[PDB]
Amino acid sequence: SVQPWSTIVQGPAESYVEFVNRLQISLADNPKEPIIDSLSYANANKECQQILQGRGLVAAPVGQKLQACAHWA
Repeated sequence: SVQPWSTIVQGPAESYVEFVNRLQISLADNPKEPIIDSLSYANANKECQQILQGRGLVAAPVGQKLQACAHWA
């Protein structure tokens, strides 16, 4: 019905790094870059999506997204 990584959603209290890590595990187990770069925005929680929208990093590589959300607690 759904691809396995599609259900990897950042928890309300889960850090952005840990969410990205979970997503990287799901993908490694089941081209990774275009999928991590899209889902690391779409599957992120309201709070972290709001950071990426405001800084204009929606389309940025995951590394830059990680750097931007590193201080979200």
